[PDB]
Amino acid sequence: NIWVEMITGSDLVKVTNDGHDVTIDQLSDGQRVFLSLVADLARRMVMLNPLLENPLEGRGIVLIDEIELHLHPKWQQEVILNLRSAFPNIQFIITTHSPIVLSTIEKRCIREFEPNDDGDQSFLDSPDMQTKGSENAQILEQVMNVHSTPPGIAESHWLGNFELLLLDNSGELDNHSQVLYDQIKAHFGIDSIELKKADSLIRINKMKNKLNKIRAE
Amino acid sequence: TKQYERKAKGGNLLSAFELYQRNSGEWFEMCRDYIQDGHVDESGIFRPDNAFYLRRLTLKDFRRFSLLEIKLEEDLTVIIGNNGKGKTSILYAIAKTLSWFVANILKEGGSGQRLSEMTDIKNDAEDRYSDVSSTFFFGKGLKSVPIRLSRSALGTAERRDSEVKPAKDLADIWRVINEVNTINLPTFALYNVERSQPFNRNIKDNTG
Amino acid sequence: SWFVANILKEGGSGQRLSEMTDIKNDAEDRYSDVSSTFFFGKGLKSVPIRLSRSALGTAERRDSEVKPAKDLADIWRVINEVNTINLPTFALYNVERSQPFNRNIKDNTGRREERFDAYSQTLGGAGRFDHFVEWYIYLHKRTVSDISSSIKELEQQVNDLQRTVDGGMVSVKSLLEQMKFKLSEAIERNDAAVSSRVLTESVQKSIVEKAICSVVPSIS
Amino acid sequence: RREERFDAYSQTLGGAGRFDHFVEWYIYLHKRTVSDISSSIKELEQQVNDLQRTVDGGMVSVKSLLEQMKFKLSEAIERNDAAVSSRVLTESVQKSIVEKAICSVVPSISNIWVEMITGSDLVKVTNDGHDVTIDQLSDGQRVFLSLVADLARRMVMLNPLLENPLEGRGIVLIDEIELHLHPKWQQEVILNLRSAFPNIQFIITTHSPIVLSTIEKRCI
Amino acid sequence: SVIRGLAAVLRQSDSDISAFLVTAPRKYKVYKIPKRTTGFRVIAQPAKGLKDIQRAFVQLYSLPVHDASMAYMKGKGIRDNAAAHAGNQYLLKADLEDFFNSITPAIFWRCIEMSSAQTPQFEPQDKLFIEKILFWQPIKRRKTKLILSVGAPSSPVISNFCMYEFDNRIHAACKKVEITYTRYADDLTFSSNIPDVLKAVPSTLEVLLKDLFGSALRLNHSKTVFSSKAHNRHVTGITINNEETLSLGRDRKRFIKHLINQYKYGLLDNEDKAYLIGLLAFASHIEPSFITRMNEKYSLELMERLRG
RNA sequence: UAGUCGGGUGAUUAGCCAGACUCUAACUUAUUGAACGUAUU
Ligand SMILES: Nc1ncnc2c1ncn2[C@@H]1O[C@H](COP(=O)(O)OP(=O)(O)O)[C@@H](O)[C@H]1O
Ligand SMILES: [Mg+2]
Repeated sequence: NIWVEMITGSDLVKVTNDGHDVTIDQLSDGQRVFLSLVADLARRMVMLNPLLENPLEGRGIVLIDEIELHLHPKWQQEVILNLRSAFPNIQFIITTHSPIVLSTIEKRCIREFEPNDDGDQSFLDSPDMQTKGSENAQILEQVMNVHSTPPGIAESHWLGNFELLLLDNSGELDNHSQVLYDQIKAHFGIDSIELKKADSLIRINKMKNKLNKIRAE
Repeated sequence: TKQYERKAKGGNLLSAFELYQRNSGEWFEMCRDYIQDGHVDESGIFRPDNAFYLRRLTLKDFRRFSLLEIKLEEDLTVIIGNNGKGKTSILYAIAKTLSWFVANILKEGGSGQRLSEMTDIKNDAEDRYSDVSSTFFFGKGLKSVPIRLSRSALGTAERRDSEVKPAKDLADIWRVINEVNTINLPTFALYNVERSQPFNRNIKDNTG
Repeated sequence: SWFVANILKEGGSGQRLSEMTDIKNDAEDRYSDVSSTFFFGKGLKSVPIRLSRSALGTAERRDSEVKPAKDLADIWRVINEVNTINLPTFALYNVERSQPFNRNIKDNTGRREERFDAYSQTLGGAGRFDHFVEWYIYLHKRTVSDISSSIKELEQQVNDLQRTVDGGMVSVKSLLEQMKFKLSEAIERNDAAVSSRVLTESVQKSIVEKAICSVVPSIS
Repeated sequence: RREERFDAYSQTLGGAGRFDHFVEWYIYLHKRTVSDISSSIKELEQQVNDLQRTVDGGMVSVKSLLEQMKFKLSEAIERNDAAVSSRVLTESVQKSIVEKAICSVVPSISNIWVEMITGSDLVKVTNDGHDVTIDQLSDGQRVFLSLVADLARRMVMLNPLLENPLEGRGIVLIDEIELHLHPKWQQEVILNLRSAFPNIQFIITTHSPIVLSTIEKRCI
Repeated sequence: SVIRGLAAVLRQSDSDISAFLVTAPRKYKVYKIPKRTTGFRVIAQPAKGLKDIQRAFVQLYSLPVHDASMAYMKGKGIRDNAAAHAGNQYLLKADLEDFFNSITPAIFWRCIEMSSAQTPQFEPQDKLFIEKILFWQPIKRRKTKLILSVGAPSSPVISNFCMYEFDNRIHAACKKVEITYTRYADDLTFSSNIPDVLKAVPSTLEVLLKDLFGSALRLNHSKTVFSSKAHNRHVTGITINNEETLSLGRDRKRFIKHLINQYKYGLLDNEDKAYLIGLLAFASHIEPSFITRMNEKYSLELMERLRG
């Protein structure tokens, strides 16, 4: 909710934010900046489209740089849908760094720089992968060329190394593989995704080896 | 003229408007209907018969770009890349172009914005000038509205001219038709990273 | 303002009418005009100027018509550049002229001595009484000082420095060049002052003092 | 005022830094590196000696100039002594430290330097292999450069006795560390900051899971 | 020598030709022609005396012209130009900026010097007269700016000649990669059945233009357009349909039918009637099958009455 | 799906009907001059 109070003796705009009545000055920077964008745009559309039953269905072109600016991931998952629903005839031209935002948008809408461009590329193109409805981890790797784990942390490589060790020792848990397993367990914990993946690798490799022995006999 | 009459009766907006200006009823109504006609779709949303959008953008020796072409979607286009790939540059280029429509809707022969002679020409460009070329669409009666903003580097003797007359011509139609009988007008807005400002309730604008 | 701007600078712009405050609120035509006609002898009986402004979004612009004012101001400017002539004074004194006096008077940068400082803030409404005080003190200091004594002193210093460089002290050549530049500047200013055909500071002082004493009854 | 040690505390808790103060200070450092103060003292000492010889030779007109030059020499020695007395890192070393810090922490920047272009000092950077002005940097690059540059300047000024002044003590607060950063940069930013400023207590806020992937849960 | 040749052709004295040529670059009438939408084009036509000289010059001196040049060529036109591309599925169009006004005496003489095919040899004394014959001085006060004007009768020939070497090189390059190339004045058209070969052509053009003309002649990047059978294809006002045939286009055909229907009911005014007749002549040239269909639709008698 | 091509109908630049096409991807242009088509002779 949003309303004007005059009763203190000065004109104050108030809002109900997360169930609490607050002044605009009490809003977080993220909320205020986003409110400002929508308020301004709505004002202009109302003023310029007096003959439409819904003035927000007017024509125009709106440019927004870094749409995810100050937005929590939760909000990033709704922002484009809400904007397009409120302003259905505007052409939006947007920039983003957010895989979460990209997960809500069709690949045809996306224009993507080649990674090693150096400013001689002639035409921009859409990504190969469909982004709308895709997992964020996939968008990061396939579209944004960013690894799922931070490369400058040693622990980020342990599960990969563990897998390689298993494959090098014909699928058996050797002294070296056991040490690394224990390190993974100690660092990430007993119910970590990483450990479960390691456990899975052990189980599948044991079963593959059993098959191989049966075939040899 | 008979030529303009034929084109106008074929549905060309510019011809209809030219005939209106020379004979200053029928032609006025044509122009106003072109702008105002539309329908409500199955979802209950009003849709103009003649949509307005940016179709294509070309950048030549502009900032990082030696020569770049972008085809835009009618509804939503999202530009992605690492920092320093020129995403902001693209939006700046468009906003400057749109400034020419806004200036001419406000005032006959109004001046839009310009490319910077200090910053906007590519640093290692052999020709020392930059071009921002845009093509806009306004229904099947005005399929192409081409605009070019140009600028030569500081201290170059040869100066490169912008071509903005098509923007002015379209904006004139909106302005003049509106003056006679109210119409709905297009919204143009840019929200860059400067939108993150501290709020002050007290500082009030006395400029209009 | 349009005459002043163009006397000062070729292509100078005067002041424009405001779209917000200057246009009548219920004007059917949605524009405002201020039309003035000036006279300059029998050779130029009519100098028309129009300042105009239209409301936002009107179908037609209303532009100002200022060329005659600019043409006349150009005559004054160009002829003056070749050979010094007398120039017209333009001034506005509003109720703003009633304001307290800051005693704490500013150091002579040297802007107040320039002839066309006479056009500075001339149509602002308050005058610049502070500029008068600075200028008047300046005039006094120059009157008490000897004329070209600094030049004579500088001439003597450049001659002494030239003798030192001729005596084999090459280290002071940089200082000599600086002092020669200062001397040349002083002579040029003196020559420009001489070239500008301007009244002596003593005479200027006298004229102003007499004016003040004549017009202001309590001041003798 | 930018050379004064306690300028490091100017507007430290205002929220923006003072990147403009950095630029001024950095240009200043460059000018002093290209022109050492002792040669100026030696040159000034030589000029004072030459002027003293002229005064001893009977040219009393240059006595005023000698007194001025002696004053300038004394001031230069005092500044040199104060600089000496402050036991401070040389201007060359200070410049080098800051340059290294910036290039190490800011991934797109490989080099930073001051050019004299036309008649004005300009800071230039090699950004993504291309030489550009600061004003040509992207907002993300500039914002991050600003943070690191400002912090490094302050640390150099406040820690003159350390071999590496960036190993000084302090508390730094950063709101929304991921502001304007691409995911690729978010994976490096905390590691780079902690490596460059090892003894600073960082208290930071973030909305980025990519940033959190580089941090231990105890810090969250 | 040029003077003597012209004098002979025009049956005038050497002296009167020479005297006329002294101020020939200024002997142009300037006027405006309305564009089909909003605005005007500015045209500069030489005075009658100068036109005669220009025509005589072109008669006396044959300059080489490439076969890919379709404009201003005897026995060729827009039909031939369009037909060259009708069999190919992919199309590229490029346009040169300020084409005629970009051609200066310097460019002309450079082309003469460079030319491979047998160019006329001019005496140095004649060079000044030739410049005065062929080039217009737009600015009275600036004697140094001479340019070709579209409105002059010599400008077509000179422009085609100046593009001769350009056409040679690009034609040869295109032929190696199975691209069809034609030029109609400032309009360049490229077509192919091979996907993705056309993408390289614009870059090739820029390099070649720079090589031959430096910065004098440039591509209009806003007028570079790719098309295919997925989209509308036209070449110099002629539509190429998906059956690989030349067409007037559906909209023009429907307009003509409208006019014929109006004529059938005696509703066309004389001006519109004359217009209709002219358009049918053009239609007969581009799409004779359309005329056959109209004859079938409207009665041969009606159509003959109209065309008689 | 959309856009495009266009054989037919239709007091006809509309609308409707039929069939087809799809390199990331047409935006229909300019005269009195030049060339081409038609008319005139
Ligand atoms: N005139 C110029 N010449 C060359 N490179 C430039 C010029 N202006 C800006 N750049 C470069 O362009 C980039 C600017 O990025 P920007 O447009 O802000 O894109 P983004 O917002 O994606 O980072 C930087 O890499 C900068 O070095
Ligand atoms: Mg004709």
